[PDB]
Amino acid sequence: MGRLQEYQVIGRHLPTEANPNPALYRMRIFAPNEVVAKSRFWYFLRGLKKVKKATGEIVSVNVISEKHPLKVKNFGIWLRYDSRSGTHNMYKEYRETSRVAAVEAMYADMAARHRARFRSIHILKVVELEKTEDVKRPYIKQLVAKNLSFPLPHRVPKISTKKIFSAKRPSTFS
Amino acid sequence: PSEAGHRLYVKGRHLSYQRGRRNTHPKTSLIKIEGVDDTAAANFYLGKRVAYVYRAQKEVRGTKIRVIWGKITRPHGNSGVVRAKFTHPLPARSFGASVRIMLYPSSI
Amino acid sequence: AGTINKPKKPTSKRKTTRLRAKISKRAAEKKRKERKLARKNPEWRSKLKKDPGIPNLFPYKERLLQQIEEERIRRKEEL
Amino acid sequence: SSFESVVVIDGKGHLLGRLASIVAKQLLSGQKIVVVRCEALNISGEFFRAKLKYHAYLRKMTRYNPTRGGPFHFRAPSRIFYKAVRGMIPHKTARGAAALERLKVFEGVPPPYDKKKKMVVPQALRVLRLQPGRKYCTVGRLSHEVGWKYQDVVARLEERRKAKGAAYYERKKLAARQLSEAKKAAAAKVDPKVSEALAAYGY
Amino acid sequence: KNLGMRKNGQVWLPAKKAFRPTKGLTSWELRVKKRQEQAAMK
Amino acid sequence: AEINVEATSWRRVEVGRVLKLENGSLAAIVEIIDHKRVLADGPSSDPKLATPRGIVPLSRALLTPIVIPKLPRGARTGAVKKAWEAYGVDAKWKETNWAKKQLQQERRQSLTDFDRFKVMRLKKQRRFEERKALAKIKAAA
Amino acid sequence: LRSLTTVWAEHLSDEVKRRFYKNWYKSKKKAFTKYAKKYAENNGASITRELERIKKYCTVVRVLAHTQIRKTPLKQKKAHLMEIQINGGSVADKVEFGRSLFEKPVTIDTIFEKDEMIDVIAVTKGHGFVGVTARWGTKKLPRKTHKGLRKVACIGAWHPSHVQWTVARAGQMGYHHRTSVNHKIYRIGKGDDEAN
Amino acid sequence: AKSARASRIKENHQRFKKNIAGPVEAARLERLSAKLMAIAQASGVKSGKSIGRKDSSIVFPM
Amino acid sequence: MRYIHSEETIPVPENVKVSIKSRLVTVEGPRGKLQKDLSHIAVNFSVVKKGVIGLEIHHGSRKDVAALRTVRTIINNMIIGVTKGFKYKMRYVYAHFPINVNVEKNAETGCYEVEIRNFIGEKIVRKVVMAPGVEVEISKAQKDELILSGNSLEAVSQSAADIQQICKVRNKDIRKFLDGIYVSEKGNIV
RNA sequence: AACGCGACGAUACUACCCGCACGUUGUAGACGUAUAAGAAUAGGCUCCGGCCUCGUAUCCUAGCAGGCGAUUCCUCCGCCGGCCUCGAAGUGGCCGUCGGUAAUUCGCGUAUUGCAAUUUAGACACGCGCGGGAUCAAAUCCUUUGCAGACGACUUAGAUGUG
RNA sequence: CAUCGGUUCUGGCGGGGGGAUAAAGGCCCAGGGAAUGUGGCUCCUCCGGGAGUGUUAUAGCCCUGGGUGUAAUACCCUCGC
Repeated sequence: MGRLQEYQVIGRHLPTEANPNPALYRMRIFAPNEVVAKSRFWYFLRGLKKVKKATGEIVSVNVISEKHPLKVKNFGIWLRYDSRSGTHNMYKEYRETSRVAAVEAMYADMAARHRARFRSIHILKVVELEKTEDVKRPYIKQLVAKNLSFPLPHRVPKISTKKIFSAKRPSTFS
Repeated sequence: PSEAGHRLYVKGRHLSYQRGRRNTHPKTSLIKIEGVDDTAAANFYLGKRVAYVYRAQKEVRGTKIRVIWGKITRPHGNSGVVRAKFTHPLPARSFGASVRIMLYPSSI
Repeated sequence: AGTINKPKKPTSKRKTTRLRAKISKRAAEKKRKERKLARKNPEWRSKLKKDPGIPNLFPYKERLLQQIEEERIRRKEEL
Repeated sequence: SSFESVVVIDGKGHLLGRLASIVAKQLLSGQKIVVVRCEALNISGEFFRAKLKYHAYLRKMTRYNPTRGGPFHFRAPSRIFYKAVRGMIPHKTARGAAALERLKVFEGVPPPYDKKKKMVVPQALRVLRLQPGRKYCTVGRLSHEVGWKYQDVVARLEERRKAKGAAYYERKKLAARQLSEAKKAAAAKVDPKVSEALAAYGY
Repeated sequence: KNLGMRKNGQVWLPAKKAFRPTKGLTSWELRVKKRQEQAAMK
Repeated sequence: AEINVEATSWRRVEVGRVLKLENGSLAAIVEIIDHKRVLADGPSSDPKLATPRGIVPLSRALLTPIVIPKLPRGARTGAVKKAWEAYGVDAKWKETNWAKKQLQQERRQSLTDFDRFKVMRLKKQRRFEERKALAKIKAAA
Repeated sequence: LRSLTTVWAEHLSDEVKRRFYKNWYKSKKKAFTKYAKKYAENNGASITRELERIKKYCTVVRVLAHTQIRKTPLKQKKAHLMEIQINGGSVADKVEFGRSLFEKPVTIDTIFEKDEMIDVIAVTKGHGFVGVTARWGTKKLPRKTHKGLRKVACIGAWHPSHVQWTVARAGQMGYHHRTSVNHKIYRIGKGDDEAN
Repeated sequence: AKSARASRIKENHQRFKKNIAGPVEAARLERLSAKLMAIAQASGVKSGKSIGRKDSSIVFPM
Repeated sequence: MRYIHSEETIPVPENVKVSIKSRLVTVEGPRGKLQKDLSHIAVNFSVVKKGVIGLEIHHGSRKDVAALRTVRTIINNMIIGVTKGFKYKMRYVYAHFPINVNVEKNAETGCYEVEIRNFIGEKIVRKVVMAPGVEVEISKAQKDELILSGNSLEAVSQSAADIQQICKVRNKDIRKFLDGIYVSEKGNIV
């Protein structure tokens, strides 16, 4: 949902006399910016560890860039999403060049196929599939096939929308 | 003899006044310049004078032909339509009539 | 049926203001009534909801189970 | 974008509503439009959906007097396209009536439009717009089923016009052949300095 | 020639194959190894 | 058994196929992402034809007749450059009709007013020669 | 259908020339006088050209024929003229047939036959302005009904707030165009037969 | 009762038209056409054999 | 899901000539020539091997992949029709009124015609005009049997269906009244 | 369809047609207001060699708003006439005469509209003029009829006759 | 029309800073590894190509660490013309 970045967000409870060195909690958050990333961090921490924003503090926010954005990768995403029935598990696969791009493709996919909005989706795991045999979905298995090559039938040519009238009937063969 | 034309202007069409859904504002007109289809192309014609040339009934000072002058002020939308301000607002009956966009004041 | 050759009177999708206002009022009243019924609901509810778990088609589920086992072993050793 | 004296549009293979939208915008901008072969216009979706829509149209009639005021149901394909165009023009104003006066619609290609250049609109072309596998119908077929009387007459006249066009195209091929031979023969007789000057300029 | 009877009587119909559009994506041996791994995980 | 099939022969997106982008630059398909996107690299030394390695959507590209033979899938820029220079992609692209059309378009858009006047006059002289040739041909038959 | 051209005969009688006039007695009777000169000019080249145009372009051919009203006891002298379609054959056959039939009399027994069933087209007997009882056959209201009894009691009891086109109203009765079919011919009697 | 527009009634009428009334009307037509035929028989530009031209609009005025 | 490539194959016998142009299929064999327009179905035809026709669909849905099976069966049925032909044997049975079947060939149209008389004593004469290319004969090996033969399986079977449907008992108990003409055998001529 | 259309007959005048002579005459709007294959789009085009994203094309386009005279050229344009041809609401082709015509080169002229001010310039229609050619018509009231009719309207007759 | 002032829209250009002192990437260095296995080898063919073996060979790829390097570029912020 948006031009997303992945952030390492590290936060903690504020130190007290009883706990002078509180534990540090780290999360990987997909968010459009740092404000949204910190808000999502405190939302998840309130849901999990009962640490509130008023009693806590942000120690670090860093951008986690993709190591090889020019390498084609297969990604598995384990997510849970909320519908009127309740919370449902889902494992899906995406063929992308980065974890962030896979997550955006996942958000668009969930919105298109199940009407799941951003606030009803919990991303639990994003993994890069190390081997071709780790690919489970047929729509990625057909793409990782050996000697893959296809034509593009019925290509509508790009004609300028400001050129209303054409003197020749266009072709759909290139 | 010469078989060429004598046109030194660009053709345009008067489309509409500046308007919303209902309220129209005759003090600004919308002009479609021929062959201009984006804001980058429309930026060339900013400040150019534009004449609406029409015909009256009586001959006044040697002519039956009257002119309303104006200038192109800013682009409009994304499709190369421009906004124009004339000395008097253009007649409402001239929606779809032709106007002449001169090449002066030239910055080339 | 003979719908194509002899269609019947059309069903209008043009809403009336009276029906729109009535439906909005009824939806709001139903929301308030459902909130009151949820407040007075005597049906049993669990303190902790049932978890779906890890999907079987996730290819590293066994490694995740291994990581959970080592984490709980380390927690039991520390505690 | 270009201004013409009159744009002749070939209606064959065009989607009705999209062509009508584009034509109505051109008419209100002040461009004269002549649409020919309105019987070869296309409507997306199945033929029975278009037939059902026209019969639902045929239902409507002024109850107390059918000779006045009522929806008068025109069955010719050019008049179906004209109804589509008129719905997108403020036709009860003087400006809208003046914009409607700049439009002509015909079945077939009546003369002298058979010897004029006919344009197409890519934004309304069925082969460029519709997904492969979707159903579509023909306005001429719909017209014939709802009572247009001149499907066969237009077909015979179109056959005659296409035969005459075939003879014209044979003459055009001969002329193109002769022009190519003329350019090849004259390429030796032009000054070479003229030839590289034109080649470097791009001609 | 054909030795068996077709139930609907259209004896000219060819011996059809199963409709498996996803055929050929995964080999048999890889699926066997995945079967063993899935059983161990379960 | 004689079978005569007259159908289409499309060009195929494949590893080694050279694409022409909208700005005129060239690239070679290194890996297929899906049916709408590829990964492509243009290692050409000509700056007008060069393309950085990256994702190319197929709706913004055109399939050229050039295919680099035996280009490995996933090959990095050095190997792609070596195969590109060994095959001579630039010379074959220059020989294609698409590049001649682009060169003609560039030459026509570069013309000044004096250039347009000279084009008019030289075209009239050449056209006089072709008119004489056409009259001679039409008189013969 | 579109009439492309028509060709007239060289000589037209005065009874059919009266059809083109309202005041024939005051007229100079000049109708078709310049048309008759086309048969003498250039050996009828314009007549031949129009006949060839009909032959090569037209799909329907009709003759123009008029009654000889002077042989009837009617006081009317202006004759009735109409188009009669030639059916059968090719278009050239139709043109040659009609041109051969120019200026000739055609009797009824060369068109119709005894025992043939035909259609009769005419305008009905006029009745003038007639109320609903005789114009539409509605039921009379009871005796001494207020505001009249040869009427429809309720011309509208229901929506729309209008009179509908299907309600019986007083107006013109008769003098209508009617096409009646399936009329058997019992005899075609000849005028010169003293025992017809 | 079967309507006048019934398909079976139309087919029966078509068979009657083809097999019974048709020959009778054809013979009557032959006789009448013979009688009326008996009554009936009883440069290209300069001659009219070439069909030259005779001695609101579909286009915009231009 | 969209499938990148799907393919079917049709073997062609050595005495069969197949010509495909713009999805119009012409099949020629010893028994004649058949034609079929398949332009309503998106398919790429090719020659993958000698005597083998390849059919493929690119980037199609499951329905588009499945339609190639129907195309394959249609072309195979045309090949079988031009090699061996198709034959439907029909039997007409009755209780009391013998059904009279007369078969003629119309010289003006080239089509066969079947006339059925005395169907349960009815005075009407039933007439079925056969599809072109369908030959009808009265059998001599068996009793009360018609034989329909041709190259087009659709034409032969539709002609047999028309014969079966024209002899329909109405307003009677069909447990009791068993008269009719029924398709009794389907097969190849050769 | 009384604001849809066609064919035909006769058309007196200030009516009609032709030539030019122009409009304080008009028109939802000239300014190169240039350009005919058909058909398919999971296929087409071809000169048969090949070619197809693409009209970002082709044609045309120089001279006092375009002069005068050469040099030079046989190319392009136009009006008439002849023969054909074109009916979906009818117009093109060939040939011939005549007139114009930078494909090349040159001389004489342009000023002064004063530093821009529509470049008054096209087409159709209408009107007033001459100078010619062509043509001598109808309708209505009125009287009458009853196939008609509230009144209008309608069917008829009224010029020498079968009145 | 030129030169200005006020407000505003819009186009281009030269610098600076930050982050993993961007992440990549090219070219070198040193290790490790695999397949949608390159060459080679073996076996089948419709002679078109398949199947197997095995780690760079007559293609290449992936992972880690180092050098060029304070590399470039993207993004964000910013000083001006």
